[PDB]
Amino acid sequence: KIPPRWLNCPRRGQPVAGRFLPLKTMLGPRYDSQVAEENRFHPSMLSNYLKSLKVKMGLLVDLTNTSRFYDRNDIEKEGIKYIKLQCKGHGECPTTENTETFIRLCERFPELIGVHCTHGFNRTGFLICAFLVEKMDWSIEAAVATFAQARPPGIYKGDYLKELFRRYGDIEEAPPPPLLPDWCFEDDEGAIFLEGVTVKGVTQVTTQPKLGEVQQKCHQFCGWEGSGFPGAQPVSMDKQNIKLLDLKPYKVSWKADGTRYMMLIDGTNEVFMIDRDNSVFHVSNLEFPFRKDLRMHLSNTLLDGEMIIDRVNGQAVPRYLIYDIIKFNSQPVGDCDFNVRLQCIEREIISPRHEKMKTGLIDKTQEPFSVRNKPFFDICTSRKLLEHEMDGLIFQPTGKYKPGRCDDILKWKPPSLNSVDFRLKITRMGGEGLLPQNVGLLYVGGYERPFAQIKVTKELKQYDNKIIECKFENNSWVFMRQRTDKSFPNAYNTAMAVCNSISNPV
Amino acid sequence: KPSDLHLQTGYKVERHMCDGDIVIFNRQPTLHKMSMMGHRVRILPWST
Amino acid sequence: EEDASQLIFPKEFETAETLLNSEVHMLLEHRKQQNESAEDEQELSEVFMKTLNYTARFSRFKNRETIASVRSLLLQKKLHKFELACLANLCPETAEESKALIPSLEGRFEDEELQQILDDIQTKRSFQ
Amino acid sequence: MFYHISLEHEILLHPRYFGPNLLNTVKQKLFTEVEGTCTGKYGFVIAVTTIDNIGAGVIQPGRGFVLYPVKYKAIVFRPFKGEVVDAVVTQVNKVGLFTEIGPMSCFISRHSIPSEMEFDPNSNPPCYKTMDEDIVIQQDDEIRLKIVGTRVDKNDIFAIGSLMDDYLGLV
Ligand SMILES: *O[C@H]1[C@@H](O)[C@H](n2cnc3c(=O)[nH]c(N)nc32)O[C@@H]1COP(=O)(O)OP(=O)(O)OP(=O)(O)O
Repeated sequence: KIPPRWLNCPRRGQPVAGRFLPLKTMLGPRYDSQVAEENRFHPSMLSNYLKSLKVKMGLLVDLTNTSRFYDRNDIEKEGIKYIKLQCKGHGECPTTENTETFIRLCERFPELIGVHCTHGFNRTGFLICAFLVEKMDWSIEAAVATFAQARPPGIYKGDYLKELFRRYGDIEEAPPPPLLPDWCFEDDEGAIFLEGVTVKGVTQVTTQPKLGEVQQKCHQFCGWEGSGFPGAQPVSMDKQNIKLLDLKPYKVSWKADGTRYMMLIDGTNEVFMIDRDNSVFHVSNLEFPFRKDLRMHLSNTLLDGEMIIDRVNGQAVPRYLIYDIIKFNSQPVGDCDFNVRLQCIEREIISPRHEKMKTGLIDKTQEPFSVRNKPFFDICTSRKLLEHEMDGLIFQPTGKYKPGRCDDILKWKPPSLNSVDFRLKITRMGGEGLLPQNVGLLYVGGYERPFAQIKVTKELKQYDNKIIECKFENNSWVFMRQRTDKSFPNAYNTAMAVCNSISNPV
Repeated sequence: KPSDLHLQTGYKVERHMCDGDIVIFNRQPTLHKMSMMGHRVRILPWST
Repeated sequence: EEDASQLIFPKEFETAETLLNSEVHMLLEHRKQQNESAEDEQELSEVFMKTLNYTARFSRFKNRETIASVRSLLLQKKLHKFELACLANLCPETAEESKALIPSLEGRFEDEELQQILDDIQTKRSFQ
Repeated sequence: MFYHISLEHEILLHPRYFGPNLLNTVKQKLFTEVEGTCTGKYGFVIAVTTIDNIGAGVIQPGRGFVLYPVKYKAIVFRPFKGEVVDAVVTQVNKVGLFTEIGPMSCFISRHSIPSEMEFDPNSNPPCYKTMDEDIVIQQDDEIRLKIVGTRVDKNDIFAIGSLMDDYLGLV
């Protein structure tokens, strides 16, 4: 019927009564195609935060009634007992039988006790408070208040609190559910704009009214049925494929390594950037004048391109290359020929701005970044391109604009640097082959065994069971940087895709 | 699941015996040491 | 069952040969230097680091020649290894303190000879 | 007391780990397995001084790994009942006193601490001190404790110190 959410909640609350650690559910690395640094909470990160504090976690109680979130062996291989405690469904509260089971279990295993449901608020808080009232002789008021302060929102289902007070206090004194984070009851419909540089006039749009409107207009301009970023996605290239690239007079361009951004020009000060994560950024001082009326401004215009970092020695200058246009004044230019749209960019976007750039009415040193268009050439000259800085070649057919995955937009980008995300659990051998021989094991998503091994160093033990960016080179995974808030690796399918790229590169 | 069917050096595999395997063949009154001898396995269709 | 105040040791700790704190510091620093070389060998135990720094803080004989001199001057005295090591490690200054920290020294040596030995200790203590 | 003794331990070498140099593998194995360990009968195994003798390798019947009995000079430590030992204070508590002797944690209860050394949390470091403010036992001090006894346990001989008798406290 009605929805829960997962991405924005804290990974853990404060310990309750010095015994219980409330948690949201860990997820397996099987989901890493859906999540990353900000919103990845992984069993190794938990066991590892505990190891770094020299704390053992005893028993972990799973209240989710499911095994699709993570592998229990990731918890049990660390010496932590794992129990899956089935609770009453249909949105009802844990029964007295469920509470008795929880109390019987928890009175066995100083060490913490981890308790988690999908979110770590309602079932977790209910069972923890019941344990506090019975086992620790707390008052129900104190237990509820302490859980509300420890887990930052706390229990927020009214019937949960009413049943707690009916069982352990006066039901007429049960508090109403707390006012939820107004900001968190919102992901129902990246924070850094450009990595490495700070850009003026560009501020992220989190305002709930206008964010959905900008996303909606982009959807409708692209004709995108599903949810998410509507821009065209170029795909991998490696096969007998360059002839396909010369089938529909494709144009070639060098691909600078940049950040994908569609630009929606909706009005006077309404200039917005949209990245692959559907995040919206408002640009202030970018002016797009109408070609015919230089005083008037553009509306209902959608662009596409990359944000690249140019280096004028001593400082890095941001640049936005427009390498396609979807709509112009509501005219579906995206349905026209790719040459027609290239001319539309040049003649209706760059030229009207460049007229006022020589009149003094537009000052380029005021604008947030430089706006240019990406040159395209025939493939006959692409061969010469193989004979600002490009990490590869893009390969664009001359047909009409298509959203989503484009099997016919081919990416040809020099690799030789293909990292992978990898959970690094360092294990010293003890057992059959009892040797010093302590090797760091790298793990991936939905794959129970280690995916690879990494040579242990003095530096590497720093991030153990952590997440550690590892480039591939010289037939070895090489640590490059810690992904300091991502929890454990990328999915096994993603890792295998990377490896397929490295061994059959483009 | 096909995930835990890998093999690295060190595992044991209790495989069905093939041709060339060694077996001990004996009858009951083992009155001497030639009543219990080692043979090589040959796989033949019928059940004898 | 055991008692260090009356040299009551287990049968396992009958051939136990004692060591000085400076001896332990020197040998463990030599082991640390061996670990510095001979690569493809990981760091030693947390016990190793704790013991090494602990005996580095409480080291009293800064020279191995001082170690040899103290060992030669005390080894020719009618002492057990445990009493010898405890005297050379705690380093008391009054014979009353020598008999109080080690109650097994009651009557082993004359208290004037004991004070002579303690003064020899304070003579051979490498000051800081 | 810091001891230099000879100990006997048996190493299991599997054929995958023979290598061209076989004895160096055994030496690394011994430096790996027993260093930093603690046994109830021999105390804190600090380090192995010199691997003296390597025994004959008995191939276990049915098993693949060879077994090496090894004798080695080793530096160890054992806490003793009644031994006065120097220590480093790590924490002063109203219940007791957390000190360290090498890697060993030593807990000196206040009930076995004389009435002169009272506890004070009002000082910026919570410490043990007298009303004369002469003997100030605080964190990171050099003190002496006469071991009441030690809790001999699995890989642990954590001791209990005494301050009741004479000349015990701050150095
Ligand atoms: O053994 C599993 C699995 O076989 C079965 N199952 C789960 N989803 C499906 C499905 O879409 N189609 C079929 N035929 N079978 C399915 O359920 C078994 C486990 O049940 P769960 O308790 O794990 O179901 P769960 O609680 O995970 O659902 P939810 O509470 O997460 O929504």
